[PDB]
This record gives sequence, C-alpha cells and structure tokens, in this order.
Amino acid sequence: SNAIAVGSERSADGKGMLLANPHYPWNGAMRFYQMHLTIPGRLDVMGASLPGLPVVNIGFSRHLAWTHTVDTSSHFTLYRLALDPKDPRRYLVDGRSLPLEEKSVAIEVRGADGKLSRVEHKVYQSIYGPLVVWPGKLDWNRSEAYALRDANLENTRVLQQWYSINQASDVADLRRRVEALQGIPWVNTLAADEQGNALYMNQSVVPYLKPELIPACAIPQLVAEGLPALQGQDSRCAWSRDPAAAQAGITPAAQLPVLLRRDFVQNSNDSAWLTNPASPLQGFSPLVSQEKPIGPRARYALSRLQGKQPLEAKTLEEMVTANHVFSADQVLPDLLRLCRDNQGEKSLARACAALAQWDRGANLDSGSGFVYFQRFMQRFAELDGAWKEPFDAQRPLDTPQGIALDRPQVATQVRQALADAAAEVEKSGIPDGARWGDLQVSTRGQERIAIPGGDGHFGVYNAIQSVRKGDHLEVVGGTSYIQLVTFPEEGPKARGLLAFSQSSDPRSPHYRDQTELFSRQQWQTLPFSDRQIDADPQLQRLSIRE
Amino acid sequence: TGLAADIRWTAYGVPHIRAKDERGLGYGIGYAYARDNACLLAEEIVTARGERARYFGSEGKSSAELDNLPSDIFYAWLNQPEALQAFWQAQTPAVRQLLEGYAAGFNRFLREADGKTTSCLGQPWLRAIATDDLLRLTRRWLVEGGVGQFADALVAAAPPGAEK
Repeated sequence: SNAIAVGSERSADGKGMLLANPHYPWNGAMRFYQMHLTIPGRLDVMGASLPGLPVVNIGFSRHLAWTHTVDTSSHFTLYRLALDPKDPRRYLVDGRSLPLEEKSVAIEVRGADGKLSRVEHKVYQSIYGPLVVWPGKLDWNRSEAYALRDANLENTRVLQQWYSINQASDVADLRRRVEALQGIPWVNTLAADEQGNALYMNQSVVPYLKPELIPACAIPQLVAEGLPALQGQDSRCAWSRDPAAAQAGITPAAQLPVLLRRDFVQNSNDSAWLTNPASPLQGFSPLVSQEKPIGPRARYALSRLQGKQPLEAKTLEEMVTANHVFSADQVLPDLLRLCRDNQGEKSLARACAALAQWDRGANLDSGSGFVYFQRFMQRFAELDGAWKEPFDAQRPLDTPQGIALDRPQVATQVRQALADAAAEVEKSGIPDGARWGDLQVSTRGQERIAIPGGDGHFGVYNAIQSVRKGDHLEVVGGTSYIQLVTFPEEGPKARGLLAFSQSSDPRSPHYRDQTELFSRQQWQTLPFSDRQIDADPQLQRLSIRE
Repeated sequence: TGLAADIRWTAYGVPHIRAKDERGLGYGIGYAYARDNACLLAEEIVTARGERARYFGSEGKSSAELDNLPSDIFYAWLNQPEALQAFWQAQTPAVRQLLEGYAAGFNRFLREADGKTTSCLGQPWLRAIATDDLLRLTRRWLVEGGVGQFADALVAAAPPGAEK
C-alpha cells in the first residue's frame, strides 16, 4: 500500500490533500467495496470497506480524508517454551512445571460418496496462547516448543474504532479518537484535512515490553531473523502493563510514532523512520519501529516529494499512473553498459535489445524489456556484494545504487544472471513482439482485460501482483480502491476508482465496468455532495423497510 | 422495525445509504452489498464458520489458499461460541445496531433474489446470515496480522512421540 498526505506548506491550493493507494487482494474476504454512509446531522462519510464490515475503512468526509497502510510493528509475540524434561506436554515457568491445556474442535467433512464424517482435532494451548510448529525452525520436540500470543485477540474495540474514525472532523479530532481507543489492529494511518494538516500515525495494537526487559527477554537468533520471539520460561517476560494503555499488555499511545506536519508525510509499508526525512522518527521499541533500509516504492515517492515545489493533485495521480519501474533507475544504466561490452555474445542479444528499447515502465504498451528485467532482478537479488554503492545509513534515500562492474567476480556473476534470466524468458515461449499488457490481465467471464502496473518489489508505485494461469499472468492483488481527495470551496473533491469493480458476480452490470476504466487509467469523480449525486445521469433510488 | 433505509446508486453501482440511526444504516449497507456480492459473503462466512470441508470436501482450498480442513480447524478454534459471546458483549449499542441492521438487509436481498445479480442461487451454502457470522468475519480479519498468519502452524502443532 502507498499513502501520501500533503499539507498547507506544499499543496498548490494551500489546503490538505491525500492520495490513498492501498494494495489488497482482488478477490475474497479482503476485497474492497465502495460506499457512502449518512445519518443526517451526525455522520457523512464515503470510501471503501471490507466484506461484512458496516463501517468505512478508507475514506473521506467534509473536512478530512484518511487512509491506511500495513505497518512494520509486531502485533504478536512468539514464546519459546522450555519443556518439562519429564513430560513434553508440560512446560516450565520460573522452574515450575505447568500442563498444556487441550481444546478439541470437531469438524464435519464431506467425503467422495457425499456423506459427512466427523473429524476431531486437539489444539494445545499455553498461558500465552496456542502452540505453533514450523518444521525445521519452530519445532515441538522434547526440549522446546513455541506458543503465540496475538495482541488483537483481546482487541474488542476494532469496529468501534472505525465507526469513530468515520465520525472524525479534522486531523486533530482523528488523532484524539484513535489515540483514545487504540482499536486499530495492524495498520498505519495517514490523513489530511481542509486546514492543511498532514498526519502520520503508527497507532495500532502492539505488545508492550519496557525497554529494560528487551535484551533479556528477546530470543536473539530469532529476533535477528525478524520474528518477535520472547523467552516463555521467565514470568518477567510477560507483556508489561501500563494503566494508560487501552488494553492490558499493549503499548500506550504516547509511545507510538506520530508525525503532524504541514508539508507532507508518506508511507509505503516501511517503518515510521523516514515518513518525512526532514524529521526522522527514531528511538522506539524494536517491536514498534526500526531504522531499516526503505523499499523502492518509498524511495520512489520521496524522490518525487522532496524539495520546495508545490504539489498538485495531478502530480500525485501521475505517481500512480506513470507505472515507473523505479528499481531500473538503480541497476539498468550499468546493466546496459554490460550489454554494450558483450555484443559478441549470442545468448545476450535478445535480452540486451529488449532492455535497451524498454520505456522503464509497466504500462500496457511497455515492451518485453520489463519481463527480462524482472527475471534478472530475481537473480541479482541473490548475489553477494554486487552493488557499486551498498546501503548507506547516512544516505538512506540514494543507496543502494549501481552494479559493481569494476570488480571481476561481480561482472561474471551479473553476466551469468542475465544469461540465465534470458534463458528463462525465452523458454516460456512468448513472442518478442508482445507487450506487458498482452501478458498481464484480469479475467472477466470468458474475456480478459489488460492490466497496467507491476510488482511493488520492483519499485512500481502502482503495485500489481500476478501469477501464471494458462497463457497469461492473472492479477491477484495490488492497487484496489484508489482515492485522491482535495478540498476546494464547494466541498471535498474525490477522484479515483475501484480497480476490480463493485461486484464479484459475473451477472452484475458492475462486474467489469471500472476495470475497463482502470485498464485505460481513467479515474472518475467519487460523488459525495447531494449536488454531485443528483447530477449523475445514472442515478437510481430505492427506499426499503421491514 | 427500525429497519428503514434510503439508497441512491450513482455510476458504477456505488451506493449512498441514508438512515436516521445505525440499525437503518446497516439495513441499507447489507442490502446494497448483497446485490453486488451475496455469493462472496456467503463463501467467506462458510470459511469463517469452519464449514468448508462440510460443503466442499477436503480437496479444496479457501480464497486465502488454505486447505479446507486446516482452515476449518483454525476458524472453529478462533470462533468458538465463548469467544463470539465475549466479543459481542464488549460491543457498544451503536455497533450492535449496525451489525443487526446489516444482517437484516443482507437477508432481505436473499429473500427477494431471482438470480439477476446472484450466480449461486440455489446453493445450500447461500443462506440467511446472523450477527454472529459478521463477528466471525470481523475476528478473521482482526487476526490477519497475528495468529491468522500461523493458521497452518497452529494446526500442525502436535507433541513428539518416542523418536530419536
């Protein structure tokens, strides 16, 4: 997901502006749905929501627009159990042996013959929660097991939280409402208001451990691999309690990252750290936010956002619709010169030609160079010390950069990587005259619609994830509900689309209508005022009661 | 009663629901959503109820790409009656009303559906929903940043035998 909030100091109109570009599945239980909700006099909000949830998840109201992105904070901890040496169904806390609880669930299963069988399954639970097994990493043997404590299992506030957000007036009110309830499970919140405030909040439900306990309570090897793992044999490693927190064992709001500015804030799924590089967010618990290298989507956004120039609505729109493969900026110049050094190489010719002709984009009309680039990058990612300029914490916006071609081994390995990528591409048997839009599609009935965009890991702001199905790449997730909100005098102006359309049902008139538009990248008014709604020639009305 | 909503649709089938209270508001949302997505919600409720193997057998998967039986075990565990009741008990009157109205609005569409925008008419898993079903969906989503990511791992956790 991407989010950009722009304030009074940077917007062309001196007022707030928000780009919401959440990246979600195109099917299933997290498929967004557009709706506008009004209880006249006290609720008037529009945006998108998730299946079965009667509140707006991402949206806007008269003076406010907000969105969310998945954060990097932990929302659970694993606990390594020290098992009772005499009994692997018992575990030690402060040297005292405790029994696991056994909870059986019963499931009905439909067999080939069409009849139901009952299956019973035992779920083992510790004081922390259920045991979990990852064979070869988190085993359950005679020495240890792992239990999982999920912080959101006790979060009964989640629905109230979004209902409250839906009632928020401006950025200050939104901040108050979220900090007061702490009901947001696992996302950042970014927002802008008419007065030109831009807000970033890493305000979610995060396990709390006081600073002094982290060194002793962490499992070092597992934490080093990105898992929030704690010592479950020591009662002192229970989540800490702080009366200010809305829920026992979670981090109080004052200790979670917030940035309130009048220029901009952004997030593309990295930590709070470089939300705005002018004001870095630092000194938080590692369970909350770490100073880790930013992904290429964020690096891309910051490269377009840094500076003094006014930001227009058009600018933010074009950051999505340009489909620029930003990762090419760091590697493609040096790759092309390797290509020019190896023109006598038969196995490289087609790749090098396709890469040289490529527009560095993931547009419908982008050439096969994008495919060659993707397969090369999957191999480049595996090489050691291949960056000319490796990540520099002092230069977090401009590194890593370039290929270390002057180093003999790197040159060999990068050439081999390109040779192997080219082999993979040409083995797939697709023609060279084929463009990206000929490959990446969304099926609608028996028909297919070409879809622009590409994987977020290659720095395409318009992130689209796809998989091989038949002869094409079938879109499964990415750019979903798009909303770009400004605040001119008459009321909020919202512009966007729901990429996959309102209805998942092939029979609906709204199964593919916005998907055709998404393909052509033609965003539309999201009508919010009675005037805008009334102006729509497609307007239909039904009143219902029982 | 209390169940009354006014719905306007603009281009692309975007609904604009107006009501005097949360119960009416939910009524409109559930009805509008069902018109577009009855089959989707019905399927995902089967998943959140842990009844995929019952309707579809052990060979299939959920839309999250989990095997039906492990998915069912996980949701049966997550959405036990005691857990749903505690969750419901903690909800404000406003949220309870939104959910109540939502379930009624969805069910109203189901009573009237003739297949015009519903491809799964006649399937046994397409049925009237309850507020508990909405709670099941909410909790499913709630744990997506936590234990839901370890669904397979939870199902796989069994104590060792007599091995070396």
